[PDB]
Amino acid sequence: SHSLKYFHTSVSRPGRGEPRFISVGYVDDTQFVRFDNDAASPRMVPRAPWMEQEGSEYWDRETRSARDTAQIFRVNLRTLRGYYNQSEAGSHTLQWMHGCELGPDRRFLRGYEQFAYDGKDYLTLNEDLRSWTAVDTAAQISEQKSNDASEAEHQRAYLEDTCVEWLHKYLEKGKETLLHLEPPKTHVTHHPISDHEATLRCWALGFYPAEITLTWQQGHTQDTELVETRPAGDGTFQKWAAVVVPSGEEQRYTCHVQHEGLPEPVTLRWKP
Amino acid sequence: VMAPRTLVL
Amino acid sequence: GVTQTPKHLITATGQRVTLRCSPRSGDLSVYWYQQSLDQGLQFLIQYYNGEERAKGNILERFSAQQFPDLHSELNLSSLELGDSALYFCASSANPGDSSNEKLFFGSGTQLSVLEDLNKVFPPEVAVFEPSEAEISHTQKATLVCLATGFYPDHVELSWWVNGKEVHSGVCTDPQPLKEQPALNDSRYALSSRLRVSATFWQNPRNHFRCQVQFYGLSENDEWTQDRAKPVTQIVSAEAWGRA
Amino acid sequence: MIQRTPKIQVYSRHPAENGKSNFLNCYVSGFHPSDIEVDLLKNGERIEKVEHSDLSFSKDWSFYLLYYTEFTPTEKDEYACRVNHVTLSQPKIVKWDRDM
Amino acid sequence: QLNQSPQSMFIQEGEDVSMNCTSSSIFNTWLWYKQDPGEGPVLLIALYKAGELTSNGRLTAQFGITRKDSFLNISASIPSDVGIYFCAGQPLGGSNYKLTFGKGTLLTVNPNIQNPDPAVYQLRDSKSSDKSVCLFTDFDSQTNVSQSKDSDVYITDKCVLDMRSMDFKSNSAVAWSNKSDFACANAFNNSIIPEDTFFPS
Repeated sequence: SHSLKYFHTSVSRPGRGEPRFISVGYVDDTQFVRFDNDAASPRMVPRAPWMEQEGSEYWDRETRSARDTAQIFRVNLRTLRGYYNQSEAGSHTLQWMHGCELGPDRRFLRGYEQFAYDGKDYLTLNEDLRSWTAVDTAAQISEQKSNDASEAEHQRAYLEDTCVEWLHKYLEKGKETLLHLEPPKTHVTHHPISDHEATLRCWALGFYPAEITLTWQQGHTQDTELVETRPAGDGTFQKWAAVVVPSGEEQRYTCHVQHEGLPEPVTLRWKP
Repeated sequence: VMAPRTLVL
Repeated sequence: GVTQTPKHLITATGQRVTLRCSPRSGDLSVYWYQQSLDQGLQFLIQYYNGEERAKGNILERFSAQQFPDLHSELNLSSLELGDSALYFCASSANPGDSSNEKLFFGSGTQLSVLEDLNKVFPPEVAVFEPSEAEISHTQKATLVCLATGFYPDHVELSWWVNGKEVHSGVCTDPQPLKEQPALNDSRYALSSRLRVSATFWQNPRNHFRCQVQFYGLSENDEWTQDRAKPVTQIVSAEAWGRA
Repeated sequence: MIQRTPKIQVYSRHPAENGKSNFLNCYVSGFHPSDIEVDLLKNGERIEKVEHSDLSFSKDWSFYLLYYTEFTPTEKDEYACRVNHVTLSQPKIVKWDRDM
Repeated sequence: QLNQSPQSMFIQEGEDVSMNCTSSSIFNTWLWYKQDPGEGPVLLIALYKAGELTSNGRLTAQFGITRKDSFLNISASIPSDVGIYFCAGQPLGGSNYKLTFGKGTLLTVNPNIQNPDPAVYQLRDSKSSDKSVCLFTDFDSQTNVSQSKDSDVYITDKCVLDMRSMDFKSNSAVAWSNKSDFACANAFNNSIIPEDTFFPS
């Protein structure tokens, strides 16, 4: 299962000037491209090394798609102002996300496409990819307009054929990086609180993909601290799970780690 | 590649 | 509405020309096309909310822009003979409309690229009285009008009966004739018929007037020649009834 | 309007080692709107060499950015990252702990 | 890229007509325009969904489940349907407001003529001169009149007028020259006319 996903953001800038259009492309958990119009030379650029040698024809197409979106979104921002009876005074945010997922057979599983205005759901392409639903009741005009002009058909074709054709082109392009599994380098650490208490921390570090599960047992559900999965900065990810353990009786707590790159799910305990 | 066409809301 | 200026334009080879378009109020998109003698609507350039959106093989010497007030300008220079065509402007993209992508055109700009501006000639209008052999046979009377020796075919023929324009019984030629067929920059001829009842023609209180509106040279245009300046002018030919 | 406060995390790329070069990361996520001020500090003083990632968002539309700087740690030096958003009364500052 | 068929159509008044349109790539919306000579193309029919058929008066267009074809039908032809019929489309995957045009289909409707009483008349000028015109008139729909066989001779194609009050339509061609060698009987000779054609003095 792989996914080609894209994140588009346009923010209106009263006083500052034209709005800010940012496009962020992802192959699974890897960012590979970006377009930012805040820059004076706005072009779709590589953000992964397996894109560093691609050719003008590609960058040209992608800059145009992004440029033409920025153009529409700039208008959409003034249209959305009218729907919501808003003024030229405030800065508002239009967000568009689209993506396709592969099945286990390497064939199209699902496709999604949505719009949001000011962080709240706006319009959504249905699971069938044949119509649009106004999630917000202000999105009702956009919904009739887009269903009546048969817009979904353009997206159904992208999500079902283009997105998938390309997801494979990219997956091959960076086989050595993307498909390679980096399993987490684990270790448990001991940080004493008081004479009575002590904190036992399980560390999952340098893992790709970002999907992981970290659990403490004796099942010990009752008050375990778990931090959000964070990026290391080099492409890999980090995660830790902590539990309040009574002094001396440390070994009574076991850490369970489950990641894709691991043949056997690893279980840990602290070594003094 | 990103979607070549968007929506005019 | 889609308003285009100038409606007509006659200029010399090498000279620059500028064409204006005012889109439909609310419409955010402007398209420029050029329709040649037989050729369909060959696309030139497209604008969206002041910015360029699409280019369709403009001659480099062709130039365009859309202003913040969504008006547009089509610059053509250095002008060449073959650039003679109808330049249409199209408007769309009002987000208010449900069917945004529906295109609306204006009544174009006719551009006549000529070598010598002294080849420009207004028409000679002449109305012909009905045959008394037709009046006896049919009991109807056909008036015939001719607009001859005009270059280019920038004309408009209209009939006027007793002061007001008529359309019933009227019949202008859809296309003009070349007076010198095997000749480039051949002057044109145009015929138009007006058929009335014998008893309408036979009344001398009835005034019939053929009227040709020629579109010619600008006032800023240089007229070196000794003959009259072939400007934009109405050339009429009248007739009264007779028993 | 959707107003969401950031989720701040100060950490290193590799396990901290006195004298051995590393990367100090201040990862801000779960926030709305886009507009955010992030600074990386060394013993109270702001770092000017600091770099960041491309503005992206999650399935909930909340944003995520990663402000990173190349740095060499000593036990004497202490670092922290200062974040300011519309949702914040006063800039939220959080210290870098090598064991967290 | 679109392809309109046939390039030109010559229909008799009252007859029905069909027009074809084809793309090389898959399309998603179809637009049908009429263009009256020298005027701007004007929208006739918009089609948005596959297999949909929509009409506007006697005009009727179809989407085509193929997503690569569209047809326009004019039900009963009236002579005013003369003009170019342009087919335009929204290519699937094309960015917003991208839409291709066809090169058009030329339609020619031939008016029905009721009482053909053929004749060639001579008309007098409002200035007392030899300079005058010849008028071929009141001829049927089948007379395919030919151009001037001479240098100094000029002949126009059939034009049809309607005296809608008296409800009478008539065909007519004008002929003129400068020569003394210019007579009514000699005017239309290359143009095949009937044996039963009126000629006064």
